[PDB]
Amino acid sequence: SVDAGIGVMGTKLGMMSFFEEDGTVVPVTVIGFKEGNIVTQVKTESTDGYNAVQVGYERLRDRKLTMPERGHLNKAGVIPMRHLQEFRLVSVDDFTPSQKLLFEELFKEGDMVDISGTTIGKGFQGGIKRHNFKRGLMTHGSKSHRALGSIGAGTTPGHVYKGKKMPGRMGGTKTKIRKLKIMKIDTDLRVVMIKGAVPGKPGNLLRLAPAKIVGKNIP
Amino acid sequence: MKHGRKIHRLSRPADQRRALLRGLTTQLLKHGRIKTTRAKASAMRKYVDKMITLAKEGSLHKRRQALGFIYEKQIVHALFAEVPERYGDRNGGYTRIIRTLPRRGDNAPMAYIELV
Amino acid sequence: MIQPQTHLNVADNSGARELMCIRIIGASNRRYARIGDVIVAVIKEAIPNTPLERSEVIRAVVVRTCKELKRDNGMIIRYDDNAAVIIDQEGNPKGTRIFGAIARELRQKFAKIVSLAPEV
Amino acid sequence: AVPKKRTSIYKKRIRKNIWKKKGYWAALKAFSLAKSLSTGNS
RNA sequence: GAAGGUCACGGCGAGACGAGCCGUUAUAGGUGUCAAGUGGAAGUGCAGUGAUGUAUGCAGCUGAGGCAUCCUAACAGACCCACAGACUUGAAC
RNA sequence: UCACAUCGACGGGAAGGUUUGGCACCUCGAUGUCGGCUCUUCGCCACCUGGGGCUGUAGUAUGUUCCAAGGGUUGGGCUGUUCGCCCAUUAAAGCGGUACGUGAGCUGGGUUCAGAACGUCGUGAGACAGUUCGGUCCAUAUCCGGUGUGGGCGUUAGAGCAUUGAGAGGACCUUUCCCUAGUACGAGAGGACCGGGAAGGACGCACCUCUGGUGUACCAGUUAUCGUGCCCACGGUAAACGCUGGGUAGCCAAGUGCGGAGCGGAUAACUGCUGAAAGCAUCUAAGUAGUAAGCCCACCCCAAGAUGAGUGCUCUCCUAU
RNA sequence: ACGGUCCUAAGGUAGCGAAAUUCCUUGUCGGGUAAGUUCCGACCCGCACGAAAGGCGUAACGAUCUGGGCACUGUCUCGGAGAGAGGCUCGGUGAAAUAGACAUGUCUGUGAAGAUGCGGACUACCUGCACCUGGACAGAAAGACCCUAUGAAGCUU
RNA sequence: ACAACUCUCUCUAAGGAACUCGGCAAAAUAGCCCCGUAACUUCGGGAGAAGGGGUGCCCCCUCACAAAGGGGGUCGAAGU
RNA sequence: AGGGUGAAAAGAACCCCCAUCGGGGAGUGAAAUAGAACAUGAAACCGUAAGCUCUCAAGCAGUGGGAGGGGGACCAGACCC
Repeated sequence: SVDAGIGVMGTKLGMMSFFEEDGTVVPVTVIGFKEGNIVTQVKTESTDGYNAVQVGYERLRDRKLTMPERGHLNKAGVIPMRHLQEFRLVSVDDFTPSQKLLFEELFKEGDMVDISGTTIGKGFQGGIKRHNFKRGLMTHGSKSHRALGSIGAGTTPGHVYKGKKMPGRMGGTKTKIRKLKIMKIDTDLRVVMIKGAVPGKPGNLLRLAPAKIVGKNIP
Repeated sequence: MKHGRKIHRLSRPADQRRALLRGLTTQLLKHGRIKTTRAKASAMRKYVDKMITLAKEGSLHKRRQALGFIYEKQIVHALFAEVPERYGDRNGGYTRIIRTLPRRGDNAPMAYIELV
Repeated sequence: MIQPQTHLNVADNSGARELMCIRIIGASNRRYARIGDVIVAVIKEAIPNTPLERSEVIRAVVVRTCKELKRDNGMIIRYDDNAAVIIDQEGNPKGTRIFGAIARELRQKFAKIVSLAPEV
Repeated sequence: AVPKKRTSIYKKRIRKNIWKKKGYWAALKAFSLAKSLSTGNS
């Protein structure tokens, strides 16, 4: 919950092979940005029950928004945007609304960033692919191949246990990949270069916020 | 799981898919308007448009390229002569999909395809 | 990618002609051993009059593999053969000569192997 | 494999009525198209 | 016909169906082009009795990817929904 | 030397319900018998991993036994086999319950049909938990139960956004190496405690830049024959690529990234401080400190159908419309 | 190998032998394999081989049984991708076995000793669709085992 | 339409029986010509034993070897 | 296995929907709430309409108590859902 800095919204833009003057070949994700990461609302212990900052992203023609959202953004005096996401912090002040978040100035390279985002959707999938089950024999006359085998025990339990692993919808869900190196911040292009992989195909939103180690948070 | 895979199957194998698209393309070219299903129509826009595009550069090579397709010599000779006059202006998109009432004996959705 | 029951050529002149792998050593519950790793092998054939007779369980270390090991450079390296060198116990091989070609990754743990190599 | 008892009544009504509601939805959609049929469409 | 919602219409890295999300004057397709794949077309010239080679030519054919452009289809339109919010106490201009 | 480090005779007393029994209480108008595969879960009487007391504990490595069930507990040869022995490993190769878990999930090698044979018993037909070869394993899920996913309604005027966290899950695993230090210890031989670095293993989460598999979409060669009037050049067929050789996107791993962290809390065995009852002693009766992969917060995902229906921001309340 | 003594019609000759015979038993020894309750050769303690219910050998032949090798591979490590036919959705037609009544939760306790229905707790809006089979001592065939009936029927002396 | 799952199929990096009651299933072999062919044997066999080499397309020597035989060229990763 | 329109075929001219089937008016008849699938027409089973009533529930479904609501063209401390 309580995040170790203010995060920043972002967009995935494929993978690059990034070299260095050693000759270490490094795999990297190009992360682009679209109008803003503008602060919208500030929540407090005073009125709202907790400390937090809401941050929009991605500009629109202001017909595609609804009256209520138009009001909520026009109260802050802000460009039309989707994707208001919160960041619950302990720190509260110096986040007054209509203030742009300089991704360039707020990270500073070699940081190890924690990126969330919704993953690739693999539909309704079987026990094997979903829960890393094994399959039965192929020959020696086995009419079982890919299946769950037995489910439960016998008359004693007399029913199927709750959260028994079964075929279901794998993918299309949020997963924080945490601790990831920032390789380069292109001043020119406004494009962050992060080591490794990141959830979803090119297009997805990403909640880009700093390392959340247990010497940083709340004992 | 069909992620970023774009191909109109038409319920068939590759035997018969190309056989369909070919014959439909021929008949459409001949008559100029046909009635078929939505899927059989909507899939057909890659091949009619490809062949009209092929009829722009009327050369020995391109006529054989097209003539492998149509399986009716005398339609493809109608093109090459016809096309560059009555499509010279138009830059792509030579095909309109009007859409009309399900087929009786299977509630199959239905459409018209014809040259624009 | 050498595993239990894999047949492995010998790259030195300790006498053994061909091996067969029967276990990986070091890092337990390992599926298979790639270049650098030590294995256990039975000798399946040898030249007649050498010390190392047939049908003896002995250690080897894998040096040629058909399954591209990778540098940090980005360069990858296949071979056309799966072949190991018959280690003695800790240090050197039994023979005082190694054949073929072998990688730099080997020289950290096996200094004496890349000493005797022809074309590293 | 096999049913233990019959559903008998009331439950079968509940099951059938949703199926008839499928019909209802189709009726709404077909009603909507009749207005589209009247005027324009180019 | 409120706000909004649901349909329809073009779709999707979303999806068994519903659901989700984007689009409805840059959403899909087409066209133009460019990464990329494959490997040097057809036609003609020349060489050889001929199988064949060879030049025109990183060609020709693809192009599920990116980018450009309204050429085509996003037309036509439908359905649902509003009493400023029962009732009791106590602080407050 | 000394019963009580470690064993413990003759004898005595318990629990457990995994073995072999005794009984014949449910089931003969049927509840499928072993072993294997798949997938569980739970118990502790703890194989290893955490933390201890004693030692006939110099150290290393033990023995013994207390706390602890969070995690883990290999790959083969032989046998139908569970069991067992053996080979190569390893931190270790724990033992049990769940109809000796699981056949409307699978298998049919064993065992309970008919054939046939060997030994044997039988005057004979036939027989023998003696042996041998051969011998048909059903099923479209009504309900509960589960994994997913909608719709309705509810939440007190109706909505669009943002979240709070009751609650609930996933994950907290282990290996050698290096420094400490050849230090402490030890005559030598050997060789630490404590803490800090190392590259792995298994395991999970995500991705396709690299390496590739596939890629009946695409490109290339080539057999047979048919069609395009003929040569040239294409097309069809050779199941649901004729056969090969390549392969973008997608999807995949053998490929790439990431993960396991806390000087946070209360404890278990244990070690204590102060301290009587009992002028002394005593970890306890008052009080209090250290102190575990165990327990609770923290990490990560879900989550107000949390009817206890929370909280915030914002929008809307005209009429036949 | 050599003798003594009893019984009997006579006491197994050749050959073969741990075998389709071997209980004890994975006999022991050697070969084959890193490791071999199966396999090959030898031993003989033949429970209980044996001379036409033949004995022992044998080239060939076997959809014969039983061991080992080479080649070969998704059999497996350890899965992955793709094509068809289904499955899924829409329209048309439209069955079945089953069924005391069904307003048909989990835990532990209870009871014809193994409960959706009885006791105490816990959990849980109402209702579809897709998938899965642990339970309803699920369905199927008045158990084919076991035993009973002064039942039936075959076959033997 | 292009979910799981089942079937009928196609391919698969490294390994190559580690599967399993058992190589069950799949794979591999394959036509023709030439060379070559062991133990044993009832002297008929074993035997297609095993194992090797050549095959496409074009052009040539021959008062008679069913694209022969032999010689020379040419294409493909690959010629039944 | 499969009988019962009516006393009498008087078995429905004509009109409307309409290719047929069948249907509604007309006409016949004591009756067509006797129309040929025709006489009396029970139950299961399938609906349509009205009164009340379920979406924090747990239930062999009743029973004793009975909140709130509804009646029957007949004024009840009565009676019924």
